[PDB]
Formats: sequence, C-alpha cells, structure tokens
Amino acid sequence: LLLLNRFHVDRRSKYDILMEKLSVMLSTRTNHIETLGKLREELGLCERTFKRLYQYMLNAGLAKVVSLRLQEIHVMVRCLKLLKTVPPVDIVFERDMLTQTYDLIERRGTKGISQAEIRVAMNVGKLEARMLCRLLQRFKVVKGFMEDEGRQRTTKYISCVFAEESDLSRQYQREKARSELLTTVSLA
Amino acid sequence: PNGLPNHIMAPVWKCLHLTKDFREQKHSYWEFAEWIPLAWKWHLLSELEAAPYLPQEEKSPLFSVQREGLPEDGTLYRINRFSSITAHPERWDVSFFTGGPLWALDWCPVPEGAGASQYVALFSSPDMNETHPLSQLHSGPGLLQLWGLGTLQQ
Repeated sequence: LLLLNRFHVDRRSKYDILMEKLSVMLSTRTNHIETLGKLREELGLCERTFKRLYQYMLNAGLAKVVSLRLQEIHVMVRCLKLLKTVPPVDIVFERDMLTQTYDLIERRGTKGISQAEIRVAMNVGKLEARMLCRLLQRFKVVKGFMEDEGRQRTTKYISCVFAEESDLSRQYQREKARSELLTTVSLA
Repeated sequence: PNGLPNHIMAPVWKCLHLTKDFREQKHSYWEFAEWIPLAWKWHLLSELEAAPYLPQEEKSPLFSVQREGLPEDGTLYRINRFSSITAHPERWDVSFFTGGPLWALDWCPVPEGAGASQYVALFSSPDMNETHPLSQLHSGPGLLQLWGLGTLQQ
C-alpha cells in the first residue's frame, strides 16, 4: 500500500491485532505458556485462523513451540511459550591515477576486486571508477571476470599477472570446457 | 624561412612584440629593496653536516643521446650527482644529473637586455622509490638546488 504522507494511516491487520491480543494474554499468564485450545477459546478462534497466529508468532520470534504434560499444566499437551574490506589508497603525488589504480589491483592479486570496491578504495565517483576500469581493460593490464553474488552479476577485475592463475579463471575455464563437451556430445 | 607556413608562424612573430610591450608596461627593474641577501644568514654546512640533505643517487642511470641526422655516437654516458655533460658542439643541448627525481623547476628571471648568466632552481626528491601521500604533511629533510647555465650566447 502506497499512501501520500497527508493520507498516511497505520492500517492494522487481523493477524497482527490477534497476535498482540495473544501476546497480552500469554504475557499475563504467569508462566508465559498456554495450550492452543485455551488460547483459541480465550478468543473464540477457529483452528484455521489460530494456526496462522501461532506460526506467525513463532516466525516473528515472539514465541516458542513447547509442549507440557497435563500434570505440569495442573498426557503431553501442545502449548505456546511466549518469548517476547580493502584498505583505502592514500593517493600519492608522483603517480598518475591509472598507475595507482593498477597498484591497488596488484595488491589484491588472485582474489581480484570489483568496480564498486575500487570506487570506495580510490574515493572517486561512480562514473570516474567506471572509466578507470574501462581504460585498464583496454590497456590489457587488467582482465575482468563476472561473478554472481547475491542478486548481482558483479564484475571482478584481476591483473594479467595473476589473471590466468586466479580462482575465477580456473573455475570458469573448467565449466566452459565441461559445457563444450556436453553440448558437442549432445546429438546433432 | 624555417619551413613552416607563414600563417603558422605569424602568431609566433606577433607574440614577440606583445610580450615586449607588456613587460615595458607591467614589469619593473627593482622591487623589494628591503630584502637583500645577508651573508651572515648563509651558514655553510660542512660535508658531514650536509650529507643528510644530499639526494641519494650518486651516479645517473646510464644513458645515450641520439641526435637526428648525426651519426650514432653509441657510447653510454653516465655522470655524477651535481655534474654535467658538455654541451653538444653544434646543437648545444646539455644533460646534468641532480641525484633524484625532479619535482619542481623554474628559470631565474633576468631583465630583458641584461645578457646575464642564466640559472635554474630545481628540487629533486631524495629517493627514487619514495612516493608521498597527499593527505599527510611530510616535513622531511630535503635540498633546493641552484644550477648555473651560463649566459647562453651563441
């Protein structure tokens, strides 16, 4: 739901207000534990509704799944227990930014560095870090490798000193070769 | 007569007159008469006192100079810190060695027509391998060098 600020109102949810009611009940139980049936009966709830509340209270981390013996409440009885890196570069006078940027990538070596981590380490803007990487690619001093991590197909950059020996090269080259085999042994 | 087109040279010739007229208007022959050098403020350091300031390379890299249209000399030159090769007898270029990588340099100005001896002031960093972060003050020891080039008449 999108509300323009003038019209912003905190819309509740049926499960939320019932979870709060169950929390009020359980927190006022001296043990903070009650059986599901009583927790339903205290609110007249059907099991179909209540099992959402139970699992939402669990998923919210507000309560824990527990079972107590009937002689412990006074048979095992199901219950709810309520509970509630790269160092930056000191840019030097005597070297151009491409020399200084290649030195950073050399100090990374086999593990490489992304454009975003170059950007922070060099203390430059997004467009400026981008141009540095494009030039270092075309000068053939740095080799770029893709790495999927999280949601992002980030590029990582490695100097041609370490590029061939790098993990990203070795991993990619194996899966490339394996792919070219599998596709060529697939029938024409 | 130098072989460039006249329309390429014409701004060059024009700039001579414009510079001379500017200097006649807006340079001067004397200023800061209060600040004449006093010899008692110029203390000569002894050899063992000077040694911390001297730039650290004692001999230049080996080099050779090829000049277009001359025969190949083929010798490698090398020269001591604070020493110079002789000017080429026909083309008058000179190389000299300052003991470290040069990071400032200016000509001593002389009033036009003085025909004086010409000098340059320069700074060459102590160590070839040093490189200094801009974000931090340094305050180390160093040396300012004055080199005399002669009067440079033909």
